Amino acid sequence: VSPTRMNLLQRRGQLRLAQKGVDLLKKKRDALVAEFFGLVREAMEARKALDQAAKEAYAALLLAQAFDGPEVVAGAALGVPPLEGVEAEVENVWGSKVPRLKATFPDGALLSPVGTPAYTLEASRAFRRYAEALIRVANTETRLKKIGEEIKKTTRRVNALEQVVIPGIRAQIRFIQQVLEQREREDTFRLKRIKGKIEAREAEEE
Amino acid sequence: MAVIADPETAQGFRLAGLEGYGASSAEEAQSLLETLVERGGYALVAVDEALLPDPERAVERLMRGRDLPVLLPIAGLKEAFQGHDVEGYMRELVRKTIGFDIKL
Amino acid sequence: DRTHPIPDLTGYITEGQIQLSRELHRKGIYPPIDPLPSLSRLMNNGVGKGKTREDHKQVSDQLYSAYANGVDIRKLVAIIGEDALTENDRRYLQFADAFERFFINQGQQNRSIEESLQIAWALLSMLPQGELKRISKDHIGKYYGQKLEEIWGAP
Amino acid sequence: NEIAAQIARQATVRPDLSGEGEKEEPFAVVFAAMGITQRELSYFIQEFERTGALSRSVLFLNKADDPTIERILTPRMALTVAEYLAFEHDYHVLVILTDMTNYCEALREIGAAREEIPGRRGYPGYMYTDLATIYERAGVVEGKKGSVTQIPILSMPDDDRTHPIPDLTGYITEGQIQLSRELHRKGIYPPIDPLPSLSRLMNNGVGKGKTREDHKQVSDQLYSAYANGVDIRKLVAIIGEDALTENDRRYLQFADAFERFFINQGQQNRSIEESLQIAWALLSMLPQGELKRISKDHIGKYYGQKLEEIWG
Amino acid sequence: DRTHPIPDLTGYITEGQIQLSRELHRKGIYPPIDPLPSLSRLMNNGVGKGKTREDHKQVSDQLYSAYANGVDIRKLVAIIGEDALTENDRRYLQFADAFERFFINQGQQNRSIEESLQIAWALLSMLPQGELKRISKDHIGKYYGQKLEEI
Amino acid sequence: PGGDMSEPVTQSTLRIVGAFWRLDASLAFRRHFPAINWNGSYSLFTSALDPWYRENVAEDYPELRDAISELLQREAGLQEIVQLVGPDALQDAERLVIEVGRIIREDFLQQNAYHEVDAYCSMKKAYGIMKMILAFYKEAEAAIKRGVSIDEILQLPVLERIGRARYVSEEEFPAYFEEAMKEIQGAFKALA
Amino acid sequence: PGGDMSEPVTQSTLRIVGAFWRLDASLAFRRHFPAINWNGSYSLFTSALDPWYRENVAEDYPELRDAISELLQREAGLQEIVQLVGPDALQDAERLVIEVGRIIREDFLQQNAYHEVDAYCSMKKAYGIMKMILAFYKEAEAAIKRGVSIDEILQLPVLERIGRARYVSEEEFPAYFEEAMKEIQGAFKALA
Amino acid sequence: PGGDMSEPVTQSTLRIVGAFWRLDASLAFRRHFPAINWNGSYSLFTSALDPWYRENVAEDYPELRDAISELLQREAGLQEIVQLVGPDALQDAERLVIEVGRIIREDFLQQNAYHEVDAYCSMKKAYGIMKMILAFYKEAEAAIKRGVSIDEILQLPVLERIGRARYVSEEEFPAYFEEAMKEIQGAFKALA
Repeated sequence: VSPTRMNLLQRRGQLRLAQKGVDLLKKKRDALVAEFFGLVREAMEARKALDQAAKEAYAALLLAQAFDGPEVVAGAALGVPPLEGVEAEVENVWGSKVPRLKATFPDGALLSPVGTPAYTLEASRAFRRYAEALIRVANTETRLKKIGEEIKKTTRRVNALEQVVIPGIRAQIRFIQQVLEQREREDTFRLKRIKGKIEAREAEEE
Repeated sequence: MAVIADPETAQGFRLAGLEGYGASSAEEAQSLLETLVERGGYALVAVDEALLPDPERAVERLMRGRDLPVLLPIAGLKEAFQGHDVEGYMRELVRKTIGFDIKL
Repeated sequence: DRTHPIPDLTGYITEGQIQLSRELHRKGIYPPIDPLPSLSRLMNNGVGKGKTREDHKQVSDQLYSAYANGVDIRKLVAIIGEDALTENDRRYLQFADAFERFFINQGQQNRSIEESLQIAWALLSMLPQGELKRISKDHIGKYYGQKLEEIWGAP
Repeated sequence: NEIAAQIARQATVRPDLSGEGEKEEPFAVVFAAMGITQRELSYFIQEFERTGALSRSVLFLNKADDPTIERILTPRMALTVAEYLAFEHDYHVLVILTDMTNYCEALREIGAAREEIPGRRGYPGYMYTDLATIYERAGVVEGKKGSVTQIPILSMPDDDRTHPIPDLTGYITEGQIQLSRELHRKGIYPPIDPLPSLSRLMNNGVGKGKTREDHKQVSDQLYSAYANGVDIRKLVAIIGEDALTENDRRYLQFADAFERFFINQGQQNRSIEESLQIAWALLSMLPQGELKRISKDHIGKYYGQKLEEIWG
Repeated sequence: DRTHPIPDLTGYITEGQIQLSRELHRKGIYPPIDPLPSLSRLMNNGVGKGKTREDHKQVSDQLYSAYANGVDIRKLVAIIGEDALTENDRRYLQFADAFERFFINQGQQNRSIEESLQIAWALLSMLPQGELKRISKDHIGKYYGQKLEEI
Repeated sequence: PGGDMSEPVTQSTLRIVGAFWRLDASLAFRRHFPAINWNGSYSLFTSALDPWYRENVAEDYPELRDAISELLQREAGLQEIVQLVGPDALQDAERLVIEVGRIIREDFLQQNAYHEVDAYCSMKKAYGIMKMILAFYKEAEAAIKRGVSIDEILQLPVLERIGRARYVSEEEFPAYFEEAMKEIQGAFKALA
Repeated sequence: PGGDMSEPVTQSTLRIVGAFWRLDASLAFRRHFPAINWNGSYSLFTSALDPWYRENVAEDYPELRDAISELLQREAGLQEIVQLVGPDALQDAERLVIEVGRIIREDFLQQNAYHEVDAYCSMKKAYGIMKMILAFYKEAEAAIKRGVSIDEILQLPVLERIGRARYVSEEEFPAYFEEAMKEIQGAFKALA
Repeated sequence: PGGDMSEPVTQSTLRIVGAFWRLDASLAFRRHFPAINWNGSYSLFTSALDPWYRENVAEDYPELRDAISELLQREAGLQEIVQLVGPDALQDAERLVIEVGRIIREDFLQQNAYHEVDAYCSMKKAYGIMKMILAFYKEAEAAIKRGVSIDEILQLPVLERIGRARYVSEEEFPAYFEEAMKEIQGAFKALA
């Protein structure tokens, strides 16, 4: 940056803009943090529901293998073929696409859900509900993580502005001010010396 | 959507029509997770917390460019009937997300 | 440049500054006085009971704070959007717009202190009674609730 | 100095394009050196010897070991000779003045010795008039076939364009070719920074019947594209590369390829046709809609050729 | 500011300078001497075999390198936080903090050269035995290992 | 000297002139002419010339000019946020302001002194271009409120007409302007 | 005064001298000696000395020197990103470039003026150190493309030998260099 | 004129004066009076005045003052966390630090110049208030290590008694003081 008055004014404008940008990003981060701490409560509820559903479904399965022979129940359970029910649509949260698992998961898709065991059909119902709870937990956690990453980005930007950019502009301002003041001092000294020489000439020779 | 967990819950998940597999050891769990994640079409690959706590920490190298398959730690059956500190899990997740590690 | 010797010494000898805004000027507002950088050191002596009205100082402080918040939120909306703001934030946004359009933009009209305070209270009514933390409850009960149509109908 | 020597070696007019009668009279070179070091002087002398250009050159040499006050006369004598040749023997002279910074230093010495009131940074207030009396002796005259072209070389003390010497020279001269240190470090030769460079008279000698119909529009489009590329370079230092749109990345690649293929040519002599071909090959990286400055006829005629066909 | 004429002209004349840090002073560290801007030109002519101990100069150089790394990683952490650090960077941060707390901060206590070198080697012991490029293998074998337990 | 507008001569001229056409080095470097710094320029004759414009150019010409000035001011405000976070971080309603400012500065304020037609512009032609731009802005804002993305709004073919309005001859412009207005309305009706 | 390079004396000198050896206070603070800023320094004698280098050091010394210079330039380019975004963000190739730049700085550029052996360095010794560094760089780049990890590369023993090459005697250097090159090949042969 | 501390007069003054009391408008905006900032102010007389304090106010007064300073410094360090996440988010220990800082600021550092009794404070009164605050902090740390939630700590009336210590007369303060100390010990022992 060349030391000139207009460059000094430009640097000062950059300083003011950087400070205002720090304030703006701080407000953005406050909004993000509020949303994040709401999402944390949502995630807590979702995980509690998942725990309840897991307990119920596992209890159903255990009693499925208790009233019926474990081998027969296990064979029946493994006889159900795998299937796809999830749709991996995307939702735009804070300018960032995030997956949303809008799964249909039809009940009629399953094959051989019941057989010789009596309760095994009910067990499949509990595990289907547990899969639904798992998908809910996924939907909550993914967007929570995205909000967290956005907060990290904003904090990195704010810290960069406050620890690198602004000190640099301040240093440049100081340097240009010193250069300009030195030039002014030199000009004044030259004028004074020339004026004194002229006065001496007038006194000596008029 | 797939689940790698203990066989008892894995077979129940299969009974729910979801792809699933058993697990025996942390290295085996990681190998199974890598095998699943390598192939496509799987949007959700759950994992037990007992054998592989942080699935992202394990298979980050694979999906960082193809993040469609979500990962989700799933409750351990051993702790299922004695309770687990969900609050602790979210404390760890908040620490992972914002770094401050502060809450009450 | 406020650091030029002339403005600097004038401020160093005088008792405030009313600063004109190029942004307000080029948005069409006249007279373009920016309240935020303006100051009048001796104001607190010449406002109150027996001079102006008993609610002058607090109305002025509330107006200052509300306009500052409105400007900040106006810059935040460009990034975050309006749907991600709280309702109070949107009210501050609308307050900033109305403040610029009706308080600063008076044209060649001549306003008595009563008319100006009436407009100020009408603008403050656009915010919930409860975010007006700088005004005492007596003044709020006395003056809160006017309608902006008193000036919006004939700016 | 390398760029000046290269221009002296390669400079030629193109009667074929302009329609003038077939003629190949070479330039005469008047080389006025002020405070030139033995290194630079040896370079210049060897280059002129190699190109066989001394037989049509007159050299005025004021070395760095010589008196400083002689510099007040060297440019004037050189330009007297150049004007004589041009306007009394129909020559096409090319005057090179090695360091005008040294001339201004001598000017300041004499000014301070006389105890005058200086202007900026001690330089005399009449430096503008002095440098004008030197620079304004170039041109072409009505009813005469000769010409005088000046290519002064001056070092900006600390790469400062606001220093008095560069400022006054720019206000007097008809443009300037400004070199950049950033390009130099990358390895680009000649390291000409097009954005700060300028040529006031470019519009006189380019166009239909002079060089080609697309010269001005191509130049303007290149300037626009390079400015956009530099702006995106600045942005990526704030946002990161992964967030750039496809268009921004296109412009960034254009800036890089422009820098590495158009500016960086080494010591090779390019005809205007090859230069415009490379320019069009570079503009072909941007989408056709981006070329706002160029008319659609020229785009249809010249757009499309790939940069690979020239190199790689 | 060093670039003021008085410090600048003193620096070109004197044989080094002991610079004080306002940050260390605000943290409550006495004497608040920041090694990085401080130098002693005639150091090498008064330390070594028969002039104190043979490991003095290399220990000093290693301390300077380690503290510079720690300061760099501290600058980085103020931007990107602590979790994103490698184990090596974490060790260097811990070394920088322990350096400021135990080596620079000594209050009014008069330390023998041997005590100071013992503390320095204890601080260097916090780093891997292979990160000490400035110290010859013999000295590292001789002194590496003690814990921060000086009393 | 040095492009420093703080020089004594410039400052003495500021206080005695009624119009100030400040030139920018940034614009000149990228060959954007006339290269007038809109932010630093001003005119004190605008209010005194309004009756003439109303009687000679158009009755609502001052309103159009004020609208253009306000749009440029909003762009100047948003450039700070752009430099802070980038154009993609902005919302659609503000990206529209940014891009309309670009359209003004490339298709209206730009002028080619060496072009046979664009070297000279009449108040009527400038009025027509301004009305085109403001009509497009109104339609685009209304559409963005309906849910159309800014990427589509930028790809419409009518922007080419607005861009080439400069190069149309004085005799041709009166019909080209009506055609362009009809095309603007039709193009935005097509988006729906 | 103040390390300011815009001063009359420095500017007067720089118009005549054929080289420019710029010392940096920042490097001296971190005890990086000779503390020469390789970004601001320059020499106008490099092209003139190429034949002598070719006939007295090695036929490919200039190419090796250019390779080291390019690596330093790339490291300088990536420092601006790293200082703000963190090393982990960079891809594997950029990480390797930065770590090799650190190796070049600490193992080649730095020189102890008070060491019995490091105080002096012949051109052959510098050529050997440069060739070692560039051979390791090529092997590391190939390994990274072959799926090896950067953390694994950064812990190889051969790095220590490269880092102590400058403390080896002039008479012992050729054997040290042969052994080091063999081990550079071997270390990445084992990694595969 | 501008409030810059680099001005020659301020720099020359700070070179010669032994104390600097930084009045700040930001505190006054928060209704904190006297509006003296404790993070930019300093005194160079404390070490020389320590013996007088040990003989005239109390033998442990300097250590208590140092403890108060350390608490204020800690609470300054925690601001970067309280800003991003409110006080409710902070854990019990950090919340205790924040709230002991609030108590200090509100009950020892604030002083109403227009009050009959609070306008003047003797050294004994200040020492008593500091001792009360520090004793409360010690007991509260013990409680937090015992498992008492901080929301329970903040409800104790002993905090209200410390709130009014400022406003007790000099001739009455001794009684109030030992009484309040006894009730401080009583509160946390009784609290479960």
